[PDB]
Amino acid sequence: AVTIRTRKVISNPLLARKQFVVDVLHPNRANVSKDELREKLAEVYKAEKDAVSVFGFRTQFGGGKSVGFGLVYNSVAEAKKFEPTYRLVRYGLAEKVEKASR
Amino acid sequence: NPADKRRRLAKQYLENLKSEDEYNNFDAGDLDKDIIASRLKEDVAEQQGRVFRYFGDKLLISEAKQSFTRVGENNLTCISCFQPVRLFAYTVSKDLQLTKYDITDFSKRPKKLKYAKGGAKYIPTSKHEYENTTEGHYDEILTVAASPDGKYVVTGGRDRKLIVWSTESLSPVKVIPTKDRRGEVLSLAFRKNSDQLYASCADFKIRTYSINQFSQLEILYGHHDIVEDISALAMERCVTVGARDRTAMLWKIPDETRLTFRGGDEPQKLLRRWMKEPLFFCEGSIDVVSMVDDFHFITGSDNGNICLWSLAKKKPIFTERIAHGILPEPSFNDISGETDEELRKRQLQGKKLLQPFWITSLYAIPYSNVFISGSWSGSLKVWKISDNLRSFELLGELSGAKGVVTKIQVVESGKHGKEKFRILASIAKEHRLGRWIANVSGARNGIYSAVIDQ
Amino acid sequence: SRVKKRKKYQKAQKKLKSVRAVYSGGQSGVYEGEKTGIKKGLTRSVKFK
Amino acid sequence: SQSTLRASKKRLKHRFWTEVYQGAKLFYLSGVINGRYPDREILNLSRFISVMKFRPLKW
Amino acid sequence: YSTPKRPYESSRLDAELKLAGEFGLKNKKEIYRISFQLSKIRRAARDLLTRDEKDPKRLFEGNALIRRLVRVGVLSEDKKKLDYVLALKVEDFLERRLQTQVYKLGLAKSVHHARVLITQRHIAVGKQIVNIPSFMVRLDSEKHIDFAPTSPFGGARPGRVARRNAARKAE
Amino acid sequence: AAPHHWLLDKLSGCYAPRPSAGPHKLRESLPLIVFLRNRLKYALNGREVKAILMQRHVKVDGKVRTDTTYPAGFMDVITLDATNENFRLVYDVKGRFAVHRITDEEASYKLGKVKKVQLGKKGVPYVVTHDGRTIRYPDPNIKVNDTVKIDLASGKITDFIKFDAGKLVYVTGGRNLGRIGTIVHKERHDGGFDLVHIKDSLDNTFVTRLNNVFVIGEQGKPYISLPKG
RNA sequence: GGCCCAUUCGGGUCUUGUAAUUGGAAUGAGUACAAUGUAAAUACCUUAACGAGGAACAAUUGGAGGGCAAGUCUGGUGCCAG
RNA sequence: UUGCCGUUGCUAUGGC
Repeated sequence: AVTIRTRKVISNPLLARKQFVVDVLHPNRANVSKDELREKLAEVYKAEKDAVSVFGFRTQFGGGKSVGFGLVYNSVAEAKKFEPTYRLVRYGLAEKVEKASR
Repeated sequence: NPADKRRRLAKQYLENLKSEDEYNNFDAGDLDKDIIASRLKEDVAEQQGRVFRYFGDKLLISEAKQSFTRVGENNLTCISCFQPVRLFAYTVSKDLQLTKYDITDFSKRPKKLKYAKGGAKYIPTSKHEYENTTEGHYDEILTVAASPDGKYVVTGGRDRKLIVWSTESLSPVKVIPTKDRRGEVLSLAFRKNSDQLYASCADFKIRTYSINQFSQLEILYGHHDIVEDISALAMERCVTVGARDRTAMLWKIPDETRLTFRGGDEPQKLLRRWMKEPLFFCEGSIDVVSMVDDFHFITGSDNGNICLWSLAKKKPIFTERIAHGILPEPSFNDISGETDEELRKRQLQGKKLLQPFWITSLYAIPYSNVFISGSWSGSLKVWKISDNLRSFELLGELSGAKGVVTKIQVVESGKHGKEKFRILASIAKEHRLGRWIANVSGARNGIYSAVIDQ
Repeated sequence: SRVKKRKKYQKAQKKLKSVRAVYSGGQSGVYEGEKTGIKKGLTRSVKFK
Repeated sequence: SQSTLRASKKRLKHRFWTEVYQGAKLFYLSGVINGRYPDREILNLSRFISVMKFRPLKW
Repeated sequence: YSTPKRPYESSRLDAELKLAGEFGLKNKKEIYRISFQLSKIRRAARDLLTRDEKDPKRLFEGNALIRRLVRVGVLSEDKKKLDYVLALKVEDFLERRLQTQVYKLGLAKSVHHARVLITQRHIAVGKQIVNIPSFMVRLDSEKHIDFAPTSPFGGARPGRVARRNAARKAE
Repeated sequence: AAPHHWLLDKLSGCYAPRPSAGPHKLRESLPLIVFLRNRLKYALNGREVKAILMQRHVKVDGKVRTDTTYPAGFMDVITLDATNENFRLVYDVKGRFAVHRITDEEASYKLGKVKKVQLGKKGVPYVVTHDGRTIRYPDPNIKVNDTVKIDLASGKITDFIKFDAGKLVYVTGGRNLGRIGTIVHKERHDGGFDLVHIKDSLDNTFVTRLNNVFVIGEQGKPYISLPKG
């Protein structure tokens, strides 16, 4: 059973966003399991599962803890506006390939 | 003078480091971080709460309604209580039984509701340290802890298990073993208004759990003897005390760092301090804690000390040397075996082998001005801490509790200026860890409740 | 390289029982006797100058 | 396993160096692409063939 | 590290024989490394003695040196004098390593059993599994050397030999 | 590659953002990317500070001015629409840009040092300031180094602060950069080290230039609010 | 029976050996699920599955000394010396 | 008011 801890929750009205640091705790598990972590984050906060996102995962030595960077949006459309395209390729729906020449 | 030169050179050093009040006094980085402080959320859990309940001299002391409800369980060990924002209490014994009480009928003795008794039936069929997932206690339940929300009680003892029982039925919902051979739990404390438990296990270890997720958060290491007591408040700090290493540590649990506080009273300098014009001495083992607020706490020792410690001083702020008396010396008909009283008196060596009572229970009411100490002197003591927070002082005594006090905690009633509390104290005739206790002087295994007023 | 020094130290401390007399740990059980002989002619003590 | 690619690379280079002079050229060709080898690799292979400085034999 | 002056005299060879056999060392490089940095330590403490009382260097670097030597654990709490740093020597330093300490605490039956426990990761001081044998445990990490909870000598699930024998005996 | 005024942490990058041209100089301003991204941290990178600049939250000096490297110099009131953010940024005592938070009736104006008064063309009196607000028609008694108060809805001067002996002055320049206290001394030389001198906690003395100092109010009553500690 | 000293005779000492049998535990190199990381990929970190008896899953380098044949060569005062 | 047992109160105590 994974365990979740949010810390230092601030609000960004300019980016319509709420951001925090994510202490993810998995004793006798491998690692963070980021999609399941987005599920757990989207249910501890409000619904917006295609508007919650995590990117900066570092597991400490020997496992157990990992610190990530969590940012949760309202309004999935403006989340699609404000998130970068590589994270949208990683998690959500966007896929535009670069033209392979030279 | 070498220490004078050390102090002088350290002062010059700090002056030089400063080298490398006006009308304008504003610093850009400080005010930017204060803008981020105005931007952030969650001013809820992390209150550095000071002492906001100044009521020590206010309430009455000497005429409490003291009911010592004796129960038929050998050597009660712990007491857990609960208040929402009807009140239940919990006791547990060395006879492997948990017992639920109702306590909310305030003017009278508590009411038994439900047993939950483990026994020899719950010994595991493996003797293997990770299939310890049975549903009951087979050895020596040492501590209970009620949830701050009241869905669960969680208990554990020398069978190295944490069994979490439901409140409404006293049923084991989940079993979490501590996965090693010496992993006996000795103290449990929820952080206040939460679902997070801090257990202190004799592996020099502190385990943390989230109870409603059935998960373990963090194991944190660092004491040097068994972590005999634990204490927590609404902050994610914690305060533990290991027994014989004579240090109390407090843990930033997310950072996994600590502040250590050693003791350090010596009878040489103490008897010289009295010699400038006396039966007091060094320290055995720091035993019990309770975090009074988020800047101070208090420790109960093995030589009867009660000490008051701040968050900003390694050495303690205040001591109180003898807090429950010195024990009655062993009789001349039970020391020597000679015939004459002169030689049987010579076998007492005067005052050299008088040992003090050791405080085996201490409870600070959270953020309040008053704490309660208990041992087998027969009389609980009530002390209030002065409003400048650099001393405490004995208010009164509660003399209706014959036996060892294995647990003290209080139950609140009344509003902001008019209040009444019932002090529960588990009374046994045997210390909560080993036996060690002779001269059982009229003790009974009961619950000493007192109703204090105003 | 580790097992070689484990087994040339065991050889060395078996040779040390030959040159000196090594304190083995005192009297084990009942004092049975000297088990190897007593020489009344040999004196293994260091004379001065 | 690029790890085992590098390991077997080094082992083949050393075993080849015990059979030819110590400091002969072992060349590494990648996978075949469209019927023949990558022309970058064949270009600098021909660069290795172009400077070889032959020494006269006896028979 | 650095090699000694006369590296092949018979006293030095019997010295290294006794040290490597009594502490389970693999070669001479363990002794030479720990003795090289001990040489730096007490070559510094010699100069701290050759300067006088109430010298600033002597006062501050002397109590700094003896306090971090006490916290490494080679020097006891009561001898807070600077000549004990000169009396210090090499096996006082390699009694502090984790192989020696695992054997002395009795989690292993010899120093070689301790070395293979450490390199097979059954030993964790504090939180982390330590896996190199020459670790130099400190006076606060002296009492949390225990079996790792990820290991069958702790309380964990038994290893591949035990479970394969159990499966084949179940067949 | 950075200046000292920006309060810029060294563990940031390699290329430092040159501000673009604008009202103030390069050496006495901070752009919006070093303002929003890495000082009060409304962004995390250049992409999203360009995103909120395209969204147009910024309202510096009452106009939007959507640009990354827009050189906000002295006391340009940065206005942000969400959470009614009104920021007047001044100098602290050790050279950086202390960004004080103010309210709406204070961000409804700014002040500016007058640089020169001209009979430019066609009989029109004329005034410039450090953001270059060429506003029409002040009184004839506008000397150099006095202080106009800009309207910030239109552009007109609303109030005027005369530079003389006994006025509350702000020093931006040289080795006195960012001090307040304005009275130990007055000394006007004839070409250099000419000034009004500024006190300290023990009322110490200081030397600067005329152009490196400019007035903000009176002895106890500036209508600018100032941060404290 | 091993070991130690000593130019010699000899002396000192003591649980020591053996390609003897045998037992269950341990895991690491390797083989590999992944997830994390990252524009992407590698690598680090975390990590289920398999992985040892010649544990052949087969580390070297250099030194000291022998001993053997229906063998070969040389010398010469048998059977010897080299 | 309890594992027994005694005084019990018509509730408090004290021996294992």
